[PDB]
Amino acid sequence: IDIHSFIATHPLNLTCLFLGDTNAGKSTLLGHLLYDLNEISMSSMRELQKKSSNLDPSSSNSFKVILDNTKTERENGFSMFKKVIQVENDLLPPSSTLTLIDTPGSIKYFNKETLNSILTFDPEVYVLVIDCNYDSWEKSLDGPNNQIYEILKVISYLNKNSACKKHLIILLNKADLISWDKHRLEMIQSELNYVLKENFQWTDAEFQFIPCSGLLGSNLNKINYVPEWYEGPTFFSQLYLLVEHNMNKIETTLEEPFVGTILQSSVLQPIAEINYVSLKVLINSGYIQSGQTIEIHTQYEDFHYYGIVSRMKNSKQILETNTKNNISVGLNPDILEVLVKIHNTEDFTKKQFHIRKGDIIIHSRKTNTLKLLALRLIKLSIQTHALSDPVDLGSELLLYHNLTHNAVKLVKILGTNDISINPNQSLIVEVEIIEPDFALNVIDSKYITNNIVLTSIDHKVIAVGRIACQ
Ligand SMILES: Nc1nc2c(ncn2[C@@H]2O[C@H](COP(=O)(O)OP(=O)(O)O)[C@@H](O)[C@H]2O)c(=O)[nH]1
Ligand SMILES: [Mg+2]
Repeated sequence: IDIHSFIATHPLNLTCLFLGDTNAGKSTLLGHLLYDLNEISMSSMRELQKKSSNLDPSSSNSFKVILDNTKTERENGFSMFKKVIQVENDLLPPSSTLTLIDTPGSIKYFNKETLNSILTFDPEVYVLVIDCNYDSWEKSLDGPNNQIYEILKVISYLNKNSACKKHLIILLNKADLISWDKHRLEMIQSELNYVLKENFQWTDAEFQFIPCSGLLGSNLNKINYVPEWYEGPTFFSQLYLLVEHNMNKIETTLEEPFVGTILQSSVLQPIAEINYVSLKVLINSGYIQSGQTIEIHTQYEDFHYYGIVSRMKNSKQILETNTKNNISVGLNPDILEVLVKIHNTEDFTKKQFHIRKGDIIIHSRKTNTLKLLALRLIKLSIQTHALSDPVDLGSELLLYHNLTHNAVKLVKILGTNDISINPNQSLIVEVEIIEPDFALNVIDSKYITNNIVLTSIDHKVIAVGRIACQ
């Protein structure tokens, strides 16, 4: 196989991450978009609807149940886990893929997954979904620490001074509940536009507003109606352009060292002298091909495993896909099932694998080698902005990095004798892991971002930054 040629025939991907409070209409809208993009067969729908007969009458609808596909989510009536859907069809630009990602707005689960989804997937586009119904909009803006502002406190400040520019779509959803109240939609747009510009430093070219109804599908593409006074674009038309302009992008895949994030892990049973581990892997950079030797580094201090890639398949997705056929090569940013073969050195019943979410996988460096750090004392290059109360030294914080979030202690504010972090500062800071026998896996490379977010124990954003390896 050419290998070099496989990278060429690979379609260029755009990732869209959906964010917003619970009941914003995210799951409904995203499922509806998938239907409009002909990713759901009428038969598939009705089979979903034949199951939905349970819900007549009910609050739920036919579109959200597409994404809320776990039994616990259907019973609870809201999303709990992030859903990743990769779309590739004739409605998109040729040689491209559109990755859509649903996230939970329910705060308990928002804190568990949504913040990490931003760091892990590193999306080109954010989609903020807002319920514009009467009273709902007003109730969702209590103080400077409301959930919507918390979202903006992250995505507004990630990768400042970056070459590639930011892209934000604000969806003014449930427009039908207000009958497209022109004065009200104008108000909400006015208010957000101000806060985005004045407080979060967004520029006109970096964001736009789109009123819509995910349930009715109004203004998603191409009483459902778009008022005569609306001159703006549809949601999908804008996604289409973003994908198109993302085509003209530099691909350094060949120069990139292979790095993967383990999203899920399962050891095949019964265990034996040689064991086989099934991994759901998000490729962060470079490329992986079956047969290659690899290293699996765990969150547990040290404790790395050597193995070989036995086979690779497409990840089990919400949309109907082929999980039977093997894949020759895995390329950034696709997600693959990876079966890893691992020889145990000693007794195999005493020693057992401790592979978990957030663990990483790289190509083998067994004897320009890839630099890898296992850090308990972590140096952070951060920048603060609006801050209610300064953060004094010795404070307990939560360090979000890639897929993991760990409690840390603030131990040193470098460059100054100050004993507290203050508003609007660019600081260098050291934090120390609290959890015993735990170490943060950090890859030192020009190709890896290592973005972080510091929050309080109450999950309120304090700062954004990067791991300072040097
Ligand atoms: N009237 C109206 N209701 C909606 C719309 N989108 C969602 N909903 C309702 O909002 C509730 C929660 O929607 P959901 O898709 O789960 O939003 P999520 O919680 O943010 O993921 C559901 O019971 C829907 O009936 C819309 O465009 N119009
Ligand atoms: Mg949802």
